[PDB]
Amino acid sequence: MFSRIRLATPSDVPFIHKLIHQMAVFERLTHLFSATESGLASTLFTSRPFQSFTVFLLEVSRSPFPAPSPDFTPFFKTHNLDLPIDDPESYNFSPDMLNDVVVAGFVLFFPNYSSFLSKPGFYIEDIFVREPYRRKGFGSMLLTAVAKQAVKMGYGRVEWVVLDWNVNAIKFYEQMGAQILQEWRVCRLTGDALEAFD
Amino acid sequence: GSMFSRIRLATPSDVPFIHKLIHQMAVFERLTHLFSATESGLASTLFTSRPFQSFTVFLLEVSRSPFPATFTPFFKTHNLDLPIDDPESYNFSPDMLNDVVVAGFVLFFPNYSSFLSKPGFYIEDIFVREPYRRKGFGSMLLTAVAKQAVKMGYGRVEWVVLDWNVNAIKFYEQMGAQILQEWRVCRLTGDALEAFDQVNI
Repeated sequence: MFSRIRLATPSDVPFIHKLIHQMAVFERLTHLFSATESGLASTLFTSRPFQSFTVFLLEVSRSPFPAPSPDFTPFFKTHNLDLPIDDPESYNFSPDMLNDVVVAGFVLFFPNYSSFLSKPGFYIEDIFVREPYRRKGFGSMLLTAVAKQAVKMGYGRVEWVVLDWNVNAIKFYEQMGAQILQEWRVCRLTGDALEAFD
Repeated sequence: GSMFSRIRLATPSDVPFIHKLIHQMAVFERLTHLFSATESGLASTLFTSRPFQSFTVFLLEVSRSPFPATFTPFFKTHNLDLPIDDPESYNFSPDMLNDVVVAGFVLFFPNYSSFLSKPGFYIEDIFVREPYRRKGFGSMLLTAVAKQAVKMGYGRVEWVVLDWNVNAIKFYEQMGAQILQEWRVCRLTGDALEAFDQVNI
């Protein structure tokens, strides 16, 4: 199985929306899933890669790949597996049924900033791999792509959050040399509280 | 004789003042050993997008004379009559023709949820120089970001707080912020980040 990581464009909006759908189902967040295709598409038309909302898509194919910003070329990795992958929804994630290319995952990230370094960084909002393609290295590949891109661009940090009880995730992040800056707490002003500011 | 104040967008000419403000913040926080910010770094990173599309700075400025109309909220400041002891005012004056002094800043940028239709803002820093504190300026800076979010149809404003800073937590709760207690910040930096460049993808 061949794999490639590439920047999403507006034509990828349906796949990204379906990936977020699956993610919301898995994470039990469907009640707050209000993002729309047209909202996503607007953002993808509006956003300069790496300077705003950015998506990398992971695609897989049984045949090799051909090989949207000055600062990027696609990442690649071949795999091996004569295990059948049962993916009956593959058609819903395929930009090309002639060549059997299937979207298997994504990462959504955007720039943050270290005032102390005067350097941008990246914050990873989400990494999602569809269930049939898990435990094959793809999620790690998506994280790697963001890290590599940061280094390429001279960015200072890559950050994200973890659930304080998710010991498996914590250990994984620590193993790759991430630090858990465990005293900070996220604060959020939304809804009527936010609207009160006028 | 009241002090007048305004909040305005930083432009490239403000780079020296932003540098000095971050430096003072590092001094106040006793983290000067971690400060390696440069003017050229600020200049080349802060102004690559239009305001509000990426990194955005609002500056707080004060004057003993009024500001002509050209992001200052509803002007709810106090202690404006008090003498200012500001020996560094010369270092924070954008124009020696006038008596305008830069007194603080907020640095923020868009964030995004996968699930929710609207973007938000994340606030990286709010700092008011010591001589100008307890006049409402810091609250005004936070207010300016919140009102900008409402104006642009953004759904949330976020930041972090230290878990032991009960006074700050109570202040945020008083304005209706929630503390999302389950999350921990993870950070890949330095050699651990650089190590990823060796991965052949």
